[PDB]
Amino acid sequence: RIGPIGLEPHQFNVPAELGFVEQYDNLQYKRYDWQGWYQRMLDVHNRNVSLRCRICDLQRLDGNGVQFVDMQT
Amino acid sequence: RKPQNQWEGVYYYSGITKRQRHLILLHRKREREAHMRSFNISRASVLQRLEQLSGDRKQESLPPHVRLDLAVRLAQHGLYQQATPIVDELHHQKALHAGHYALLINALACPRLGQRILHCDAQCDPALTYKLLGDENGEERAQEAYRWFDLALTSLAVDCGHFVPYLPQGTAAASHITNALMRTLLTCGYTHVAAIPDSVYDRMGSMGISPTISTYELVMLALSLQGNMVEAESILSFLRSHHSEHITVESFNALLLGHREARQFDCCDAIWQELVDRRWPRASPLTAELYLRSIMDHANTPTSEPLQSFANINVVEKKKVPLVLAQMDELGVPRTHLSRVLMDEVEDSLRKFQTYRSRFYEWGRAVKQFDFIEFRRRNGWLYDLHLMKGDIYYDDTRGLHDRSPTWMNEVPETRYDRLYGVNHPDIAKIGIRRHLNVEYVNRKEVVERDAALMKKTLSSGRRLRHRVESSR
Amino acid sequence: VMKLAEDVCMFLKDVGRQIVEEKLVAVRRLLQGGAVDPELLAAFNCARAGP
Amino acid sequence: TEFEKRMYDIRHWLHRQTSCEFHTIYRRNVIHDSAVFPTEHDPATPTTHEH
Amino acid sequence: YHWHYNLPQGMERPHSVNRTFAAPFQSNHS
Amino acid sequence: SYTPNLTSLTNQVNRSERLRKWGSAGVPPGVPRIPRLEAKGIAILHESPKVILAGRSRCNNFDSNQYMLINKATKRCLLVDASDDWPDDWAAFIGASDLTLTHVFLTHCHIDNIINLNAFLTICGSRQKQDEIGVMWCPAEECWVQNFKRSCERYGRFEEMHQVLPMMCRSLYTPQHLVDPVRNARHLRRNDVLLSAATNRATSFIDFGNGVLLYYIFSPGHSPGHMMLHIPTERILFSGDLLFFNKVGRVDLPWATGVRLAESLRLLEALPDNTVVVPGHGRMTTLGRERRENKALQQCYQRQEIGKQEVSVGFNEGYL
RNA sequence: AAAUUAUAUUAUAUUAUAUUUAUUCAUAUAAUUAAUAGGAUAAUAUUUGUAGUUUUUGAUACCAUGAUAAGGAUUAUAAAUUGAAAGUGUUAAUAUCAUAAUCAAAAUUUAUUAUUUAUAUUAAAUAUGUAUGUGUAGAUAAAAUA
Ligand SMILES: [Zn+2]
Ligand SMILES: [Zn+2]
Repeated sequence: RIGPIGLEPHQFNVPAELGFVEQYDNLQYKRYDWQGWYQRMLDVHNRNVSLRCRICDLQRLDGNGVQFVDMQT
Repeated sequence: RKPQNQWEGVYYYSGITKRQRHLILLHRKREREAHMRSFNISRASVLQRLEQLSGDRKQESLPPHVRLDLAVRLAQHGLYQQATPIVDELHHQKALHAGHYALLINALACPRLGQRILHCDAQCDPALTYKLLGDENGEERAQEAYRWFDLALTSLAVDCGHFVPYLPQGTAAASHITNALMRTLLTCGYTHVAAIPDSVYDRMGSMGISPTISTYELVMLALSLQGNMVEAESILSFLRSHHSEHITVESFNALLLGHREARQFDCCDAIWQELVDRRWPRASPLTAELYLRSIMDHANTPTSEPLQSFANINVVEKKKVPLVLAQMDELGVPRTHLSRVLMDEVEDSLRKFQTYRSRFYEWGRAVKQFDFIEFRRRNGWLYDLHLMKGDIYYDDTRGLHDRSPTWMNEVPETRYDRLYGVNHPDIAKIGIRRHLNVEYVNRKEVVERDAALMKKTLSSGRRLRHRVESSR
Repeated sequence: VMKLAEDVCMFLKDVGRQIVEEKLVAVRRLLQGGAVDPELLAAFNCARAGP
Repeated sequence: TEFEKRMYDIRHWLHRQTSCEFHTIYRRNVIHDSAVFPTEHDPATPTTHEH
Repeated sequence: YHWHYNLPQGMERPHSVNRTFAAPFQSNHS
Repeated sequence: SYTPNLTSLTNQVNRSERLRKWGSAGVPPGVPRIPRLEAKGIAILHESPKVILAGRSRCNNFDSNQYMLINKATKRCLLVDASDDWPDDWAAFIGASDLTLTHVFLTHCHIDNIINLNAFLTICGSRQKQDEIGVMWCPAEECWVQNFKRSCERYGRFEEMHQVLPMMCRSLYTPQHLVDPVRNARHLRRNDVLLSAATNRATSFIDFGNGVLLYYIFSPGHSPGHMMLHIPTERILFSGDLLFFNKVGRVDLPWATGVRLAESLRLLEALPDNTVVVPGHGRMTTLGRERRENKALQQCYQRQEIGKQEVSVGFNEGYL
């Protein structure tokens, strides 16, 4: 699992999902002088990044011993 | 329009000029001459120090540590014959102790000649250093290492004079001297490398000396250079079962070197992936050296099952190289700590299989593709490989037509258009109109037009039939 | 697309079995024995107050 | 990454007039730094709708 | 002239052009 | 076109011509088959007490025409210049007219005349299965028979390439095959006649039946062997490629001489003006209108009158 | 004089009689030409108003098309099914501009007392006598003077 890991008590580790789309053309826009702007259009149209996290994963203890997300949090 | 090929790759530049390859060869030759010059200067300095201490100090007896350092520096430079009377005099004066014997036997493995053989002779292949250091007097340095081992055991029996019948075999000094003997015998020829797990290990067991982790790592490296992988994997399985907190990276390097020598590259990939998974012991640059050299040895391997029908198959394993390098950036292994020959092969495989996002937006322009075609047309005699020349498991009696109503859902548009005159006696069965059976886009209008044309010509034919048969 | 999805699923089955077998042969070595990473041990003893 | 490399190169031997796109949902560690983003009190003069 | 849609749409023959011709990098710009 | 030897491949003028003619493609687009759309039906052109002429115009993308003579008495039909992209309307017409196809007349063996000949013979023999159809042709067109494949190369007719022409099979004029003693669909074609270049008004005819005689006339210039049909009782001259509406045939093809075309136009002056001339391409005319309003014949007779010994006339752009 | 082919449903229409508008029409107009050029993570070319000038927009004909209407025969010997419905042939009239030397109708855009059909505005009038269409339309769920 990639990502940085915080060992200080002011750094909490959140295991989260990241969803994204890869799309490359191989039929007509595989290569010619149009291929650059078509690939840029496919990339900017697929610019969405979905960052997901369960709230049950946020209900752990912090570096200071207190729970990260409690009921009122 | 004529269709373009979708299974033909985009034309991109992956290669070097003749001038760049010539300059790489020239610079590598210059580095080899520089390493040879450095070793010859150091060896001349050591021989001049020996001649100074032998000429000027003819009758003045030297202190024993100066002679010990001189014998160590003589044996490290591959000058073992100039150091053995010094060791005989130092043992006869009883000036040598437990650590000095292990220092002398470790110096007998010549780790200064090994650097020259590494950088010049072996072309930085670390297995080839063990293969080529056996040529510079393997059997004689092995006999001297055995003699110094006997001298060391006699001096250890002297220096230990309860545990009285179990000395000096139970001490740390006997295990250290045995490890030094194995490390020196690895440097020698194939006979002593094969005798390291055969004779030396059985002698160490019969003497009652408790081994250490370096003992098992040197036995694993000797079995690696022999090519016997089941015994080396058995020794690492023994170490994983019993003494697992003491395993260092040299056992992984032994298995990587051995599976590279036995040409089982899938085991090299398995060992590297395991080392990336556990992350402890830390991967040295020797790990990356051995793994990338196993990759380059597998990628340059020709195959014989397709018999080279289209191209070389194993070159796609060089596509593993931009992955593993990124793993090195996660492992903290610096890629600048790789040898120049392996760095040349790694940059070769990187310019063959790596691109960035900014180049990927411009690499398919027609200017570059047509420049590729023009460069293949003009000078392709310089760069071409050919121009050189229900559930089925519980189904047994399948239930058919189970009253599933296809009239609740809507599939009404199932119209089909058949050609006119299938059973007509005047219309022939064989004809070019059979080509009308394979046409999908304009099917309805083509079938109606063909039916109208056939009806018109049959009506005109029967009309002419009636007119001619009634006119006579 | 149905005939392609039979061509790719058979491809990713033989490739994916080879890769998971390469990971399973490493996991069964990690379960036989290994040394604890000191950076991994330092990650557990990082918080001030525990539970 | 050996499987992601092998999955991306399916695009080079696909069928006629048949393309593909890829989706990837992977787990990634996210650090919430309590010093860059601190948990503080509300200010004395609060914000309004005019901000 | 074309390929029919009820035919199996397999790849006819692979093309190894970048591994037969290794081209050095040459741009018009310095 | 022609065979790509070493000199044609190292020529830059060849690539310049292939860029000028066809643009960035460089390859000529062929002459394709007419589809089942935009195809017309068979028309009955002429009805007479003796014969019936039934034809179809623009049956190829060469813009050729397909004609059939029907004997009203004997119920025998005769195709001339058998080149139709759809010889399924003709077989259905013959079967619904209760006719028998016995011969196919060929003026000359260019690709605009013999492209669908095996299709004609195969489909009409298959309908006759529920005596085979003969071929009438001139042996000089042998030199144009052997280049039927090459002409199928350049005009994109790939499905008609690998087809043995029925004029190449063993007729009664040829030696016979010595087959092993332990078949005759292709080994021998007894119904085949070879026309002679010595054509006269006495005996150079085909007995079509009911006293109808079809005089074949040897008239080169567009081909080494080019045979017109002349029916004097019906005033009908199937000219083929010799004479069209306001134009004549090409000479800029191989084995085509302009002075042979001029002699072929000069051997046509003894027919009456009310003879309807029926060309292989385009619209039909009369011989009197071609004597009055055709500039090629005017140039031919003007060069003959001013004293040219070798009068050479002919088109360079027109119908093949 | 039978069998029913029959669709049938409901609404509208005009210079009452004059006015504004969507399109149409009049008369004023703007717009014009041609050709390529690769730049971060690449073992070294500094480079791009440079190689183009007399550049391409130029053959609407008298071919034998095709639409219209009309008449024919075959199958129901079952009460089951959600569902007893589908294929195959002949005559009249009408009609036929593609192998050739060009060019901007409505290629085509914009505006003015002015030409329409529609757009909504739009009213008096019991002294007498008085004012009937063809069509245009939407989805389609009654039937016997020949
Ligand atoms: Zn011809
Ligand atoms: Zn012709």
